[PDB]
Amino acid sequence: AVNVNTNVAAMTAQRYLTGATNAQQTSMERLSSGFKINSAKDDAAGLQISNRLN
Amino acid sequence: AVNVNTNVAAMTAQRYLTGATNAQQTSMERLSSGFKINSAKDDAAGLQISNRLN
Amino acid sequence: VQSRGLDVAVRNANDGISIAQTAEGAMNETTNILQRMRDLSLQSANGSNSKSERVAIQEEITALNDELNRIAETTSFGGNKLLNGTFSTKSFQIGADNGEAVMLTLKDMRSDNRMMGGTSYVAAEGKDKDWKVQAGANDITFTLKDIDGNDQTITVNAKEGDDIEEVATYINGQTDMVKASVNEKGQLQIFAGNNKVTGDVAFSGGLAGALNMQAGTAETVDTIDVTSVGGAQQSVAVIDSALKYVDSHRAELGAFQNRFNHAISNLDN
Amino acid sequence: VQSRGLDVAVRNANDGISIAQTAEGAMNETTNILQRMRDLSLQSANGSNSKSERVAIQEEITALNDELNRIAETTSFGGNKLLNGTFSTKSFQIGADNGEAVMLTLKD
Amino acid sequence: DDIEEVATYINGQTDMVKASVNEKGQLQIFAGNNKVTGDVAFSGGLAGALNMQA
Amino acid sequence: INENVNASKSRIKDTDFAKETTALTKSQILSQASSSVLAQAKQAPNAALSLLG
Amino acid sequence: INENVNASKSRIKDTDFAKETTALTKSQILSQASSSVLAQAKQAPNAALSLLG
Amino acid sequence: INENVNASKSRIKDTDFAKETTALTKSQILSQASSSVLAQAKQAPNAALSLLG
Repeated sequence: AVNVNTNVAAMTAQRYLTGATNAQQTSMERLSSGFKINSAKDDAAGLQISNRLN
Repeated sequence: AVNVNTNVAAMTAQRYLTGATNAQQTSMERLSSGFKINSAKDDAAGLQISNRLN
Repeated sequence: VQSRGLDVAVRNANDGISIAQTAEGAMNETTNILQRMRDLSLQSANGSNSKSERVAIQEEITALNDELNRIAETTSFGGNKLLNGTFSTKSFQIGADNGEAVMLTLKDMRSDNRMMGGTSYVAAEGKDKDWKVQAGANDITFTLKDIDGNDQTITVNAKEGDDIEEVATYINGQTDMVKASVNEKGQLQIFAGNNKVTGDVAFSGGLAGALNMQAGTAETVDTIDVTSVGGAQQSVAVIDSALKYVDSHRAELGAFQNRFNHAISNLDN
Repeated sequence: VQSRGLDVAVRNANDGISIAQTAEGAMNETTNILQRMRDLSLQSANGSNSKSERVAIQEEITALNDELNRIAETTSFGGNKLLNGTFSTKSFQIGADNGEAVMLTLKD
Repeated sequence: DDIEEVATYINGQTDMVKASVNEKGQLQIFAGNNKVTGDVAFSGGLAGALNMQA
Repeated sequence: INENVNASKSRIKDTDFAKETTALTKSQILSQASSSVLAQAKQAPNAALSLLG
Repeated sequence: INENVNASKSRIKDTDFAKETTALTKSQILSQASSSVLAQAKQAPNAALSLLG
Repeated sequence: INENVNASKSRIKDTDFAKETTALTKSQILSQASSSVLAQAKQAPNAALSLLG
């Protein structure tokens, strides 16, 4: 049913784009700092043990 | 969201780049000087002990 | 309505991850400053350092203390301060309907926050270099109520014939709830992290009798003084307790982010 | 009448697939949250982790748990909640004549 | 706390008044008409020391 | 703080090209559609002439 | 101890460039794909006008 | 003093390519996009003649 008011397909692609874009940022960030865990969201337990090991 | 008026990725990369630049300069001094405590910023207490020993 | 509502919800959630990200970032620097202070404290402990050396270290520790407080009283999100404690139990609606909100609590990160410290009990009888654990008087009893209220009784039987300093090391090894340290006079001190032990520790046993432990004074990072070896050893513990508090808050925020990220994905689908 | 009824039936069935799509999609995130929990569990299990570490892991676990309950009490099709238990055993008439309905049940 | 720290703390505790310090080291409290209407009755022991003026 | 603040400001003010580009493309379609319908509409009265014959 | 502790800290905090770089590469490729299909997607409504006014 | 002063002068005067090179790129992409929108805009008025004419 060719429709103009809605392009669900576009929404699907944009959703996956946002997924891929955020992925790049996360990786790039890790590469720049050289640290896998740069925030608790990366690994709370690591943040804890790594800070304590530090 | 493939936005253009912002690039936090770059801002993050730069923050670490600066960190590295300063760290490079910091060690470069020590290497040229031959002294780890080049400025009071390092081991303020050592400065006092070193000077008193010197 | 639902579609438009879901859109607004995604935004609301993005605001949530943003406020959290800023707070987490501030706590990062907080951690670094605390670590510096801890190291300076250990340097102060070494007997080589004379009062003048400790005075120098204290000056830096005073500065970093102020910097910690500054970060807490300045970190803001467009004007709403996030670390001074004002922001508290704020709800971040992340749904296309009323009531779907998820709560978020930012704890005060000031250097005087009761959590960023504990209680310090110091002995009354100083033991000279020639004092050794006396046989039969080598028992120290730690009766405390943990943090969940669950009561625990740590029973440390000191090794016979050990110096006051070794006594502390032994305790530090036979438990993690209390931390021991010997002051200049030899008066053993016991720091109890508010995060770990709650209420009041009770010291019983023959060794306890010989030490004559006194009452506990509330100690926070804001109250640390490395001008005296005793203060230096105590500070190391106070900073350690804080480092925990800080990391704990960061970890919770970590999940808050992960959860809100997950909500965004579900919301868009 | 058959032609008109067939049209409405196609529409009703489209709605059916729509409800299933919404529910299935929500369960996609449900699965990811659970898998994250599984990895965090395997982490806590490792002996090196200390009690303090386990506490931290639990915090993330607890948050994810609430998210599963949030997704369960929120996923909706215009106010008609789907994966919470309230929606169950609903017939979808996909036939022009009456008594031609496939049954769908959304589990809690 | 130093007079500056007093101002920062005050700025962190309230939004109605914004505090600052002049070169002489005298605390300056500003109140926006958009937020505060009329005068501001400073009171307390610290105000007794600071001696806020008109 | 500046980095996170800048990122936040983005979410509230930046333009999501992905979303806006699709919106522009959609707007143009509806536009060309309406134009075609309008043209067809203007011809409606032409019918009468035949009836008047 | 310090040596082993540092090694232990790395395993939990270090960035394995090998895997990370590979990931970033994949991420960029995925992004380019999404962008390409997004382009084709925006053209969907074009069919309508082509179909008729 | 010379060394420290030269360091100070840099912060206030020398340009940081890190930010500058980025700022240039941003301006370039925005300009390229702006012109693209401008091209679309130039064709917009064509609708009247193209259809109602």
